[PDB]
Amino acid sequence: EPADPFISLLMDPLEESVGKVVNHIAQLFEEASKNEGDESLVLRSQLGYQLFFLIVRSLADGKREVSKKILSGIPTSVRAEVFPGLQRSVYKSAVFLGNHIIQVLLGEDWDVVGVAKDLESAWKRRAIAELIKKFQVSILEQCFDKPVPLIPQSPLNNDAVIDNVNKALQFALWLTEFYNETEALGELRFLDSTSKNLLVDSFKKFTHVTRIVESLEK
Amino acid sequence: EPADPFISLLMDPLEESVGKVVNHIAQLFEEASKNEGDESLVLRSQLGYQLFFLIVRSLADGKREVSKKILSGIPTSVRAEVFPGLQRSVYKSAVFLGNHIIQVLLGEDWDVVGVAKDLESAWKRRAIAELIKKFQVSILEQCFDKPVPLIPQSPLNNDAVIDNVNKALQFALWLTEFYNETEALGELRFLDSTSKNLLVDSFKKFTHVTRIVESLEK
Repeated sequence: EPADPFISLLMDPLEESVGKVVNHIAQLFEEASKNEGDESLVLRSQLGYQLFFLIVRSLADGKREVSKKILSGIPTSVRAEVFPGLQRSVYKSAVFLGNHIIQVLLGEDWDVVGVAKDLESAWKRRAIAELIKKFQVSILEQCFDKPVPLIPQSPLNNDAVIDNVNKALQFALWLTEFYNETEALGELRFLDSTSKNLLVDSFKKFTHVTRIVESLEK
Repeated sequence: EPADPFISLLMDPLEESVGKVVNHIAQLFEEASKNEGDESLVLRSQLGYQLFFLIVRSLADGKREVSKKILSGIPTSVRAEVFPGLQRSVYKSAVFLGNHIIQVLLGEDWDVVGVAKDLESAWKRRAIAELIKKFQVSILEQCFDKPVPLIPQSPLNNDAVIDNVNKALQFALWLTEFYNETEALGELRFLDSTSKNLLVDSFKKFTHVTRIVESLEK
């Protein structure tokens, strides 16, 4: 049920609604940059995290190409701050990897999309990790002062959804930061249920697979 | 024993040597930015991480004010990328907190230095966390293609030192990201030895203390 602009636009996601929200956040960001310098920048932090909230939202509802459309609707000046440095270059792989892991937890070829080649680079790895991190704390913290469901029309299951997505992004971070060591294995104690079998089933159809199947048995 | 410029400058730290190294990294970064655009930026990633390596080095040898001097010897254009957004504003608190935890693990008033007020802000928290993260993976990854000791004149104990400092920064990250919950407690399984008692002894002299002493007993 609508009443305000932004809150009504924050409901169901499509190219239209999502695009509107993005542009209109980019406005706050824009005139922030046009006037109040560093203070404005401090605002731009939270604003960017709202953008990341939109991205994660696009990841959870199975709308990955929309997550890719997020980057297009953002001014380059804004993009320079929100995705600083190498982050803007590996954004595609971050979105792809995140979407893959998230959808796996919920229940394309990596070399073709260019994810593997990005994982070969340690710096691109770290950038991807930064982005996935941002994805995580974008739904962890209160981007909006008014609580808005990560998935529209699912208010009661909001904390469940958020916890799940968070754990998914956590395992993605594990993948990036540990691209079967003992120390690496100690960081898998976070898992709850169903996840391991989902890894098995997903990587069965898809040498990352090898490394993970090796890690699990240890 | 010296032979090259950079490698010889990468030895013992003082205002002179450290300053030289910083300026000279800032040169590579500079002419990178002056020509090869995005590729240059990709270089600027690793370069910035070398800068962070210098910062961590300044944290480990008990030279915190030098870590603060790092920021001064860096061009603003470079600073915009290396410390993007709110990171440049909370850099002081990141350096301070990191130094505190590191020196505690090895064996000033927080409200006065402004750390507590920064921890009150979730976005400043996240920024600090990003910086500490960068500190961690700056010593985790090979910033220089030639291995250079984190602490000069300590080559054999290099991996020991690195592991220790890494764990310190890890606990700092725990402090930032969990500013006595069950889920929060599960993230304390990383501890090895001596650390808990160091927390006790350090916070005994120093309501963060309260929250930690509460967490430990649970």
